[PDB]
Amino acid sequence: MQLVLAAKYIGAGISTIGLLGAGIGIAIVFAALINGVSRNPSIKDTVFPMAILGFALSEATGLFCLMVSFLLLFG
Amino acid sequence: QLVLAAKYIGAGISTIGLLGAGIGIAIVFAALINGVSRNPSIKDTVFPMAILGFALSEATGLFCLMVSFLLLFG
Amino acid sequence: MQLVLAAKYIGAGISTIGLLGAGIGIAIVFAALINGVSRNPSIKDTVFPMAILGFALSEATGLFCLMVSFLLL
Amino acid sequence: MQLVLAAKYIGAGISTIGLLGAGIGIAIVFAALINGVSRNPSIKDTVFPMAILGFALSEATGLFCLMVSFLLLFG
Amino acid sequence: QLVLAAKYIGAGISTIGLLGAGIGIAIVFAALINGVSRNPSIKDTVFPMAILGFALSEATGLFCLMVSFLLLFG
Amino acid sequence: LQSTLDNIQSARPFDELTVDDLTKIKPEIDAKVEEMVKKGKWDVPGYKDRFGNLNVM
Amino acid sequence: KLQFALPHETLYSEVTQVNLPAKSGRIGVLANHVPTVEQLLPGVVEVMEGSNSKKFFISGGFATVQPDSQLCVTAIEAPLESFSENIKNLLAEAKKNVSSSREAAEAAIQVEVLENLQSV
Amino acid sequence: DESILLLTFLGFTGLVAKYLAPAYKDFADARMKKVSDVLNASRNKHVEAVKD
Amino acid sequence: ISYAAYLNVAAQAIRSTELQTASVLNRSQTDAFYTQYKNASEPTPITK
Amino acid sequence: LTTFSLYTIIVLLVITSLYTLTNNNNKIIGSRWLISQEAIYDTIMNMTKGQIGGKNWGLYFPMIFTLFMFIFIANLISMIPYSFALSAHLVFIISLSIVIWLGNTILGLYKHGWVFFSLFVPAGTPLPLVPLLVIIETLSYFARAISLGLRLGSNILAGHLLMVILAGLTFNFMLINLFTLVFGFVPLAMILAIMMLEFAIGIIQGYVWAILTASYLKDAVYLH
Amino acid sequence: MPQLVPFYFMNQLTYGFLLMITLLILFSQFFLPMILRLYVSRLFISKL
Amino acid sequence: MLKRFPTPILKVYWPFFVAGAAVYYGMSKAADLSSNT
Amino acid sequence: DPVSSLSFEPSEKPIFNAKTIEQSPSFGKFEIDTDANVPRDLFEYTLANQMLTAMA
Repeated sequence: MQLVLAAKYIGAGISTIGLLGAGIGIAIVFAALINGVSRNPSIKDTVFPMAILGFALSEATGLFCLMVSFLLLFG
Repeated sequence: QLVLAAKYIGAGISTIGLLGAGIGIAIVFAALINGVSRNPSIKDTVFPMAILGFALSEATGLFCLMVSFLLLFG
Repeated sequence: MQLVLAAKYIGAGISTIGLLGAGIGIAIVFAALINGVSRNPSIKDTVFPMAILGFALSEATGLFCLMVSFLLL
Repeated sequence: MQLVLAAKYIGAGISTIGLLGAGIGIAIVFAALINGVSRNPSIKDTVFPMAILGFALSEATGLFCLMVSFLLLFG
Repeated sequence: QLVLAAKYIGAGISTIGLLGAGIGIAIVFAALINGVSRNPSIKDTVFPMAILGFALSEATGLFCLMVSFLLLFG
Repeated sequence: LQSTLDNIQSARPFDELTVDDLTKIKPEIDAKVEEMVKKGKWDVPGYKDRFGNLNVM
Repeated sequence: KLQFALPHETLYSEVTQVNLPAKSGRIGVLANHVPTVEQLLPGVVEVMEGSNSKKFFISGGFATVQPDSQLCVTAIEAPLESFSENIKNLLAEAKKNVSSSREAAEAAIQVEVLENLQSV
Repeated sequence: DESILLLTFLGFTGLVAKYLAPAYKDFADARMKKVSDVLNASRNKHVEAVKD
Repeated sequence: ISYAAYLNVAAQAIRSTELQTASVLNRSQTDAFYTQYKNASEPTPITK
Repeated sequence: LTTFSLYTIIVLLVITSLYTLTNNNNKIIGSRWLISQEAIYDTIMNMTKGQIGGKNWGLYFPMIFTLFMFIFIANLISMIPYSFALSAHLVFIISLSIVIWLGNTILGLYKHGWVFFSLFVPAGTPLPLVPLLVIIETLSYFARAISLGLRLGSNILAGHLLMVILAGLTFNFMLINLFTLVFGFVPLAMILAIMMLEFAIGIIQGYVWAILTASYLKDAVYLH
Repeated sequence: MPQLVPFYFMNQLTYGFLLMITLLILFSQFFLPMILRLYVSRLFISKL
Repeated sequence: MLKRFPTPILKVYWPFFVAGAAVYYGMSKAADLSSNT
Repeated sequence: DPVSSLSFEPSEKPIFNAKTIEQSPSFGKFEIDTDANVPRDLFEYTLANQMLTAMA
């Protein structure tokens, strides 16, 4: 009993690790956005929605990690 | 029992694999933004190239996720 | 009891790790801001709103990790 | 044996970790492609064979990792 | 006594969370030195912004430290 | 032509009018729509040169 | 189009591939390229229009791909073959004398050109 | 539990009505104007041809 | 030394032998003496 | 009859009104609501003309448009705090994806015979690693079967599960000591920020669906 | 879990796939060509 | 209001329809297999 | 400027400073360097290039 509950909690912790990579990923996209906009002065009107797409996709990987963490934590 | 505990643990370990894919996707999109901002004009050719690169980057993460699920459900 | 509570304490420690990614993340956004502004000068007025947005999203990932720590506690 | 069967499932999980590296790797090749082609759009045709070679090799390291996971799972 | 043992283990693990913020801090200040050396004169505008980013990144590390202390004190 | 000027002047739907009435005065509307459906296309060429179009890429 | 020019002679008036040595190392331009500005360093330059390739020794200058795809190359003087052994020997002697001797900057150029020449 | 979530949703629809709804009104207006202007231009255009 | 002067010295070096024509050599001649001025007052017209 | 069945009916009735009660009688000018679904029409027109780009780009435009709108409406319905998603059954979203993947393979075989498999050698590469480049292309090709569905399902499911957990957490926050009642606005504001984010990732996912099954059809309709 | 094991999969899939074929036909034949009519009507007036 | 036009959906959506039927059948067996556990 | 072979019109032109080159609006479409002081180089180069032409 105790072991099964414990195991679930440990495993959830391991799953939390996955999220860090998505976090850094998001930052990288935003860094590129800033650098691009400073580079062009004018790419922004096209590029800004593109940047939002990239953000979401990077984020989605982190979402998968989180949901697996919840599946182990809550059951 | 021990085996069932081991399933829950095993799944957690597999979840670590996803982090690399997350970084990977970002790198493709960063490159898209840099390429687009640098030329302007390359953008229409490059947008499908970027989508392809995204798909492949995501795929390695997905394999990690499916292995995680396989251990989780059993 | 003892074992389950033990696992919880351990799990909490593990959860701090997720936050580390956010720590690097926040820095990257601000680094980009500083580079952009120093390069352009005057990009700043458009860019400063963008910087706040990027910060918030980066921070949010760390918050999720943090809340998992709290759940384990 | 509960202990042995557990060990297989644990060990399988551990194997899975390697694959993250290949994931980053694929993106790195693609990034170079985007920047390169941006710098000279006519280099694209020369580069595209080189690119497919690079994709495959980076992916292959991931494949080997995933194989070891499956070997622990099913043998 | 397993619970008391576990507290001490948990504390050890918690230090790992801080490391990323430490790297982060360096990255902000690196950008400052690079930018300032490129522009010369940008510095007075940029410096409030830089300090803001520096603090925000640090605050994440503080959270990790806080969870360590929270375990230690209970 | 004088009668025609007055008729064109008094037949200005410059406000608004049903597209069904435009189908009624010209079955060319439905004909082109049907031919476009037959091609599969939903792009109308010339439409975009004096009416907008949202896009992303 | 490719403008390859000297004050008194315009050698070329886009030309398929051009390979140029710039204060950026060496850059090759083929068809469309992003519209650069590059300082040309003293150089051995190859210009290819179709498969035909022509080899130039160039005194440095400026290179600028225009956003209208005109590769403006401006340089003070250039062919490789006309510049090309006794001349190198003489240049070595002159380099040496100047080496001992603004005279420092002159000697730096003498060494640079002598090496670049020595390459051919 | 979920009534807190309902407070969040009410705030969200409030935020939409504050910020987005005048912008979307303006967007819709802008497009209508352009269509109408094209239409009345076309009306003028054919009337010109009669005079010619 | 100025960038175009740097290139100039290089051009002169390229004009260093018998494998080349007179017109280059003529382009490698210098006449003028830059007539320094001040105030009206003229510091000496030192050779260019 | 099931909850899921009731929400499929609700979706049918919503989508019909956006193409009916959205413009009275249908005039040239076009009523303010139909301008929205016009701009959407165009941004998917220029996207799948921007992808598949055949003479049959518009021939697969109804499928790609009703794949947009389905996900676009069902991630507004799923954002209502007392509504149970169709995507909460992942198996339906994944089933739609597998259907599309199979409808790509059958289309690919139909359209390109036994040289459909020439898709899995993208380019000539050194001959002893041409077979390697078939294996981890086909592996990635039938990764397309589950990737497209599981992305959308997981994002929506995880977002709602996150929100419900945070709502539950702020419930128990209002059950700790009275110092939490003061300055307890900050966790409510956090749920608001996440609630804004889940709409963004739901509309983006409808576009991501429709770009990915435009990319897969770009491959499937025209070989390589 | 937020429900992840029904046994109602085939029930679900029947109503699900029916809704897809319904919307596909409904769009394709009805709602899309009346939009193409708006485009064409505006352009036919524009063209004359 | 509405005016229908019969847009091609015949052999156009033949691989799409075939896939739907196959999955419909396969999910029947899957539903039966899942109602056993 | 020798306007025609029978005329000459005295003519002038403005030499563009390196500061100008920096702040030129389509400066952003000429880019590859920032570690080379291309304004400070190009200014010098065109100081002479313009001057020679004017003299000729």
